[PDB]
Amino acid sequence: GSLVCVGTGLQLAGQISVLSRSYIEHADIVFSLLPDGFSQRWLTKLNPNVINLQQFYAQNGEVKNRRDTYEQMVNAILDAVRAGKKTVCALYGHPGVFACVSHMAITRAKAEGFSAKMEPGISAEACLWADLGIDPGNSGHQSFEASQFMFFNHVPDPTTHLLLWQIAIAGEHTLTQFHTSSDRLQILVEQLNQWYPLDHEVVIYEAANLPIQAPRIERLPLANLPQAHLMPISTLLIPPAKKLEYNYAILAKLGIGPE
Amino acid sequence: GSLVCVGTGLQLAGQISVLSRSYIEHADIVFSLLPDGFSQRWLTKLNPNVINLQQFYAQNGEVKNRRDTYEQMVNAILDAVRAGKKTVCALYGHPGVFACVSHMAITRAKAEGFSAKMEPGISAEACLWADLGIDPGNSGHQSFEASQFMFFNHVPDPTTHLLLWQIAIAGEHTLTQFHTSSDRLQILVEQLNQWYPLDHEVVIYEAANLPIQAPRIERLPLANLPQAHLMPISTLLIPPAKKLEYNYAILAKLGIGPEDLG
Amino acid sequence: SGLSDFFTQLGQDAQLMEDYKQNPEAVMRAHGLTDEQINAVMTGDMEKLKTL
Amino acid sequence: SGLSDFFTQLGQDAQLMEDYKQNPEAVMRAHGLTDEQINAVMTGDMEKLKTL
Ligand SMILES: C[S@@+](CC[C@H](N)C(=O)[O-])C[C@H]1O[C@@H](n2cnc3c(N)ncnc32)[C@H](O)[C@@H]1O
Ligand SMILES: C[S@@+](CC[C@H](N)C(=O)[O-])C[C@H]1O[C@@H](n2cnc3c(N)ncnc32)[C@H](O)[C@@H]1O
Repeated sequence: GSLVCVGTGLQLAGQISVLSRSYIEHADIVFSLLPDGFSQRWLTKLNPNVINLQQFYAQNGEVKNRRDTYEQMVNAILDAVRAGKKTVCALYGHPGVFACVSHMAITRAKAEGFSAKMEPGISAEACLWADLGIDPGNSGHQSFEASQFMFFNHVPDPTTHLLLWQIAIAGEHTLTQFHTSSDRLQILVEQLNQWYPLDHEVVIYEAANLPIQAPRIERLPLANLPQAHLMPISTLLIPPAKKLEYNYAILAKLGIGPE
Repeated sequence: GSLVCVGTGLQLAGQISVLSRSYIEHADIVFSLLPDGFSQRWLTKLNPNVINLQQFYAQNGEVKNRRDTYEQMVNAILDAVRAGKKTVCALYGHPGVFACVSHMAITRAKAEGFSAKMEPGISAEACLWADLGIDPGNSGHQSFEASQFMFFNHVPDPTTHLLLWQIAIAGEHTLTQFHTSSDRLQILVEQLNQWYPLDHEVVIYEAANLPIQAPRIERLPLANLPQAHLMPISTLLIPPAKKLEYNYAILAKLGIGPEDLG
Repeated sequence: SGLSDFFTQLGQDAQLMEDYKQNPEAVMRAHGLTDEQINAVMTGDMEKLKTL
Repeated sequence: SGLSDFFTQLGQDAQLMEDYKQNPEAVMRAHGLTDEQINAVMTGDMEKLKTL
């Protein structure tokens, strides 16, 4: 058996790479994690032998640690590989961006002596740059998971574009809920206020998943984040609060200046 | 006329999105910036009406500000749009990542009242996560242009995966050269030593452009960077210098401790 | 029904995408979408579309 | 022509890609690559490939 993890991008049908589509077509079996029923139907038409990973999320109001869901997904995938199947895992976006299942499955497959690889796809941030007309290289880019930003020591560079992923579950420490609370978001606001003014304009971004759908590009002051309507798919963009300043020490060593 | 800018990804033929391929197929005219002759031939077979933007680069040993090249590229694209053509720009990777020609053309097209949009593609960074088996979310991710990192005060978070793009021209201020010098790279090494030990392992990464080609994944100590063979396509990956540590301040505000984390 | 078929086609066909962007309602009607479905598209009600 | 045609197909066809991965030399030989072309591939010399 063998494993190839591919991404389907965010938009229905057209945002998958040509080669990745081919991998799905030729697979013995496909394990999917897709945004909606339209993408699910598209996939099943491409290859009918699909196992929907969604089943491993908490189903009936059960309390379930997300780590357990992911482990069960990985085990499902590996079972197909172990049994001898040419296995493809088709995840929305890029299968290795803010996604542990593919990396975990690839690590485990290799450890067990199976061929395993990841094909890149178009991620949410790839969509953001295009939709907002922002180049990550303009003043730089930084990405963190929102909860990780809260629970561990991270320092943003406020001259860059900062992305906080999984904002809808920011500070939800149990990994057992699909949303957080306004109180937690307020703590995040106060934390961010170390670098960003309370009136600093931030952007709640949601890339469209359907061709008839416009992206969500909602501008609001940071202070208002705790009252905002957030979805699992929301990413928070925090544009620069500070202009670039000259690195005089290095400029002098290079023998140059602003001019 | 109208403008759509698409990316072709890094790998030949297969890394373009289905929709982006369709845009190229149906275009009146295509302006291209592709990695090699194989991709150029692939494009021409998709749509024979191609103008190669590479022509606007300094051909001779002439000195030419890259900003001037970009201006001429943008002007060529807009001339087609203004004339009435359904115009597509096909750029390698993602057309809006560490790339200015598409953003500029789109801005100008919109200002002149033309429909203009950018379609995301697969960037070098996207390829890196896959090839190295690294998730940007694992401990965070920062990306900077190498020269901008040197010229301006950027402050890395050494728990993250740090990418320095355009490492081969690090510190080259004129924008008239294809590469920098050892001296400039040594200055960068000393700068980075603020946060990273000299023996810190860094990675020179080059995504493959052909299906029969392996990526470059060259691991070396930071100290050795100035002696490295760098190419225009090289990206420098600086893995974390430090493990994640608990933010007791914020945990306290949340009313929890480390043991409570799921 | 026709919703899924239409959205899949539109998503991967640049000619149809361009036609759609020129005249959304006409293209949707040409693909048999109901007035209710078209209204959901134009008001950006993704939840309604999913139920339809 | 042949070299380019092969690389273009290999790059987008997952069946051919998997066949190639299983037996690079056999697949390259069968698609008409010369010994010198195959050598360049196996030694990873992209410059020589382009010349060819
Ligand atoms: C488990 S990660 C999935 C990321 C996915 N692998 C990718 O390539 O974008 C989930 C997070 O990705 C981001 N995300 C997912 N879908 C998104 C969308 N449609 N628009 C914006 N961000 C999105 C959000 O930060 C969300 O909380
Ligand atoms: C002008 S930017 C173009 C980036 C391109 N738009 C993308 O999406 O990757 C050029 C820089 O991108 C990166 N890059 C381009 N091709 C690459 C490759 N094959 N492997 C790694 N990095 C690459 C390098 O940092 C290089 O200096």
